[PDB]
Amino acid sequence: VIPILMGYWPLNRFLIRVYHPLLLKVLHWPKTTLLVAAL
Amino acid sequence: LRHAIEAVPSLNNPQTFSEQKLDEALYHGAVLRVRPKAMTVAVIIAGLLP
Amino acid sequence: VQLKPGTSVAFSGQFELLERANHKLKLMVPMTLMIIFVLLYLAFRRVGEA
Amino acid sequence: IIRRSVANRFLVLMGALFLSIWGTWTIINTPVDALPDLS
Repeated sequence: VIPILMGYWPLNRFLIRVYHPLLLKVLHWPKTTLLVAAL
Repeated sequence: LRHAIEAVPSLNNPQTFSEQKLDEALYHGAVLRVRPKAMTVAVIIAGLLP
Repeated sequence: VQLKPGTSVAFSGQFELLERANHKLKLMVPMTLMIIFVLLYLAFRRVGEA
Repeated sequence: IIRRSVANRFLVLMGALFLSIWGTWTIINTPVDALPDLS
């Protein structure tokens, strides 16, 4: 049903700004991320 | 993230020592995909806080 | 009328059931038409003919 | 499964309306209780 009535009918910038650097630093060292997750 | 990593970066890895675009692929998969996850978490917490 | 200590009055008869039976009918007569309409449209894909 | 449903969307909308009416009736005519029978 959802597709039919879907075809008939600020905040995210902040999330992206806060996620960008953490995501980059995490992707730099994945092993340390997995280790701190285990901890 | 799988859609992201599948679309673009399926051509550069065969050439060894190539990881610059592999990170841009994950970035693309983590920039357009943030709003859905944030919305899911928000609605999940809000439908239970009351 | 006054009732003596230890006496009660009640009413009954066929009507007791009729009022109910009839009521139930008025609930299933519309639905029928509905389940019929959805079929007629499916036969013509148009509301005018139904 | 999704395309064949949006194709004939009028029937889907009619069925959804009938389901809404039926569910409303069942809701207004549903018994009530505090706790299920645990005895």
